[PDB]
Amino acid sequence: GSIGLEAEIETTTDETDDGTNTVSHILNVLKDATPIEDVFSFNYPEGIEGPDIKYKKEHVKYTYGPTFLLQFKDKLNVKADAEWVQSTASKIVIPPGMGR
Amino acid sequence: MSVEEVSKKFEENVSVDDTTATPKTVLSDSAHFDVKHPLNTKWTLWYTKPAVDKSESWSDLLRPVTSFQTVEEFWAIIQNIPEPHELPLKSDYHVFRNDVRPEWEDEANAKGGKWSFQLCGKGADIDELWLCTLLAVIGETIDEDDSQINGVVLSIRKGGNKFALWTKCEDKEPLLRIGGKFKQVLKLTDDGHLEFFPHCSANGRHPQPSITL
Ligand SMILES: C[n+]1cn([C@@H]2O[C@H](COP(=O)(O)OP(=O)(O)O)[C@@H](O)[C@H]2O)c2nc(N)[nH]c(=O)c21
Ligand SMILES: *SCC1=CC(C)(C)N(O)C1(C)C
Ligand SMILES: *SCC1=CC(C)(C)N(O)C1(C)C
Ligand SMILES: *SCC1=CC(C)(C)N(O)C1(C)C
Ligand SMILES: *SCC1=CC(C)(C)N(O)C1(C)C
Repeated sequence: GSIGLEAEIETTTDETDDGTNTVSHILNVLKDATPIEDVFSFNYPEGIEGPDIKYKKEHVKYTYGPTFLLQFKDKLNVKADAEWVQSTASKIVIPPGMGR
Repeated sequence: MSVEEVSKKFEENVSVDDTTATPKTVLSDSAHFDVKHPLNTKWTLWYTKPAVDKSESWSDLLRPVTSFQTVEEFWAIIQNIPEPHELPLKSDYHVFRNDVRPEWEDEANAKGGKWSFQLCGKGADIDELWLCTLLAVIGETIDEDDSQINGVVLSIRKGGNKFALWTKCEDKEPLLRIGGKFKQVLKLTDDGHLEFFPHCSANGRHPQPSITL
């Protein structure tokens, strides 16, 4: 029937700060982040996702849905200004091509 | 030509391994953005705090910051949740550059037309509508929205709040059209609510701009 522990936990953690977002904290995340393929280039898994939202704006390339950007505001809660020059200066931009 | 159906397990192959790459948006992250959000435009982020203007200088107050083609930047300043009725009035906020940059004292040279929206002050959920239009305008300038626009501006006062919309020009006709859209953004309803200020008058603050609904 049962030979061992059928209950195994895998990377649970899920517990950072008391729910307070800081510019240095988040911007610090960028210090060790990966590049970007573009909005619709990356499907954000978390009750959201920008597939064609603004992609219909014609020419797309770099169109960030109005509602999408909004979501950002939710997690962006971090009055920046200083760390900005520190991280903002890092923000990388990649042209959505690959195929042709 | 097939369409959105997916009635076959051939088009897709359930199987992966060491799947290179690994993006992480601020949405799915919540505390670890492993990806930098870039755009195809240029826009700085200046926030004016009119108070020492008494004898300081419009250029001595204005605080220019975030100037990139991303979202985490301009979004932060929004995190301030100041909005058009959540921060010390008599304030100002302008983000743009796609065409010019200087300011209402030169940017106009660019847009040529200043579409402002005067509001007696409400305080509900206008900051979302005013933004959805601005954020999209700068974040989605590729076309459709900020087809050729130049930039946007903000200006709060006693009355309540007033947002400006700068357009490269592309003829005012198309503007009267754009403004209309921004009109609703103001959360009005037949009240007209709208302001048209020609650059030629913006700089020299000449009397009799264009109109004011
Ligand atoms: C926007 N702006 C305003 N001022 C000064 O502040 C005064 C008020 O400007 P305003 O008519 O309230 O402009 P706005 O609503 O479009 O921001 C003007 O008489 C200007 O002398 C400005 N002065 C400079 N140098 N540059 C600017 O961009 C600027
Ligand atoms: S919000 C419209 C408005 C404000 C104020 C300056 C008090 N006014 O005279 C009008 C009614 C134009
Ligand atoms: S502009 C963003 C927006 C509009 C409305 C439909 C009023 N909303 O609920 C949000 C805040 C998503
Ligand atoms: S503002 C008038 C105008 C029209 C167009 C031909 C698009 N232009 O380049 C200017 C801005 C001079
Ligand atoms: S209204 C045209 C105009 C205004 C000002 C900034 C004073 N100028 O130099 C010109 C003549 C272009």
